[PDB]
Amino acid sequence: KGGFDYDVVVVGGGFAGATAARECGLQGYRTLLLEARSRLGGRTFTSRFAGQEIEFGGAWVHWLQPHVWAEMQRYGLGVVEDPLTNLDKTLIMYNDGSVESISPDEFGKNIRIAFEKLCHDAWEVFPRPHEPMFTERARELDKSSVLDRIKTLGLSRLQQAQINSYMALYAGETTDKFGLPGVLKLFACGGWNYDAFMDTETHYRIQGGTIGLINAMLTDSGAEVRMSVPVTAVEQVNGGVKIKTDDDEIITAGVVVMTVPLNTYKHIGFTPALSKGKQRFIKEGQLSKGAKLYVHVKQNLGRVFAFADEQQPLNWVQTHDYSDELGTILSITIARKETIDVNDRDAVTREVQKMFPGVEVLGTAAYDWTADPFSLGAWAAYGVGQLSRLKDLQAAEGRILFAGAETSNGWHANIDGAVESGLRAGREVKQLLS
Ligand SMILES: Cc1cc2nc3c(=O)[nH]c(=O)nc-3n(C[C@H](O)[C@H](O)[C@H](O)COP(=O)(O)OP(=O)(O)OC[C@H]3O[C@@H](n4cnc5c(N)ncnc54)[C@H](O)[C@@H]3O)c2cc1C
Repeated sequence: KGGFDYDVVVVGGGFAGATAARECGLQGYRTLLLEARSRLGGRTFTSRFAGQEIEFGGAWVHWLQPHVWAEMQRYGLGVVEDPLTNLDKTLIMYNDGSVESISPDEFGKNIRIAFEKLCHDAWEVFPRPHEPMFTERARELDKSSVLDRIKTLGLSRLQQAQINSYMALYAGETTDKFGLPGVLKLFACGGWNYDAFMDTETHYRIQGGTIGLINAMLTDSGAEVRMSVPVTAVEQVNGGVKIKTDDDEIITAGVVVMTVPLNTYKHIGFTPALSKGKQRFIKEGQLSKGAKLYVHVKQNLGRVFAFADEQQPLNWVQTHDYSDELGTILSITIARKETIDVNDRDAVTREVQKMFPGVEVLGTAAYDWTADPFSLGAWAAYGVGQLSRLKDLQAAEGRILFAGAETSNGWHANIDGAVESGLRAGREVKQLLS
């Protein structure tokens, strides 16, 4: 349109990027997508362990999540139900390492009590969860951490350990740092209702894996897709942009959509400088230091669930599969990488054995999202005061647009939020290229 190599370049092949490329490709724009890694998905990654398909990152979807569910209808993708109902064993590991077996009914009842107390005012604070700063109350609450509220709730020891564990997981961090409104807003997105919100958590996966939806969008898009091309700089010039790759290739474009994780912006030079509000976000970054671990054990433990509080590593434990022949594959999410050397098998083994004494570890598979230069962190987790400034992160900068789950209004800790932001970006591109 103005002599550039491309109409639009999308940086990042996660869901935010795939969605944006799809929106732009179908408009008939000459569209390029650049991905730093040699694989697609970003903070979703479909892989294999002990002869079965697994998800190392984002995995779970629901019909109460509007953007991803519509995409699933478009591409004809069904759901797979993970065995999260009628549990056999439910455990809590407290800060000091002691393990308590709770009866599954009681376990469920207690986390319910604690969660409903934590999110008691979600309807008044977030009557419009897709406009987070609609009410003044949402703004004033952003002066508080989740821990500040937790301390006022009068929870039992069990209740407090369960909820702190849950929030540690959501934060990818200790709960003193974790912003209170973010959590409320999410609960609000799931119809301000415990049962509804829980059904969205870790229940339904995408049939064919996350990679299937990514491929379906990129295949639909007609965009050129380049793998193993990290972007190192963006300069605004001649009514478009010059994009520099790590090999010192220069690609010109009318517009660029940045979809990279917030914590990775420091790897990219911008000319001119981004706005001060945006520089603040980039220097703070996003909290989460999460990692993902699968352990195969010989013993058949059936359907298990465990919380560990934030001072212990194995914070969220769930059964991926079980049988007498298989044994059990445990799906474990770790809130803070620092709490466990996830690539040291002797350490992982001892930790698993602390949780389940007398278990025999047949194999492990891990993904350390904090060591990966193209994530440098896990899922989006807002610190105190970040949510109320979110517009700084979203705002167009001349011909640079921004997307990614961090920048979404709704389900910011989810695939759905990435999709949302990609739809926004597609629209902002059209407006610029119109
Ligand atoms: C361990 C883990 C588990 C999760 N589980 C769930 C879940 O169960 N359900 C759920 O809904 N959500 C989950 N999430 C979050 C969910 O994955 C995100 O909300 C969403 O998928 C992120 O999409 P994105 O496109 O914004 O980011 P990303 O997926 O991170 O995409 C960013 C892309 O940019 C690329 N990139 C980075 N730097 C450059 C560069 N310089 N040049 C080019 N490309 C670059 C990256 O390689 C990556 O492909 C999870 C996240 C993690 C980390």
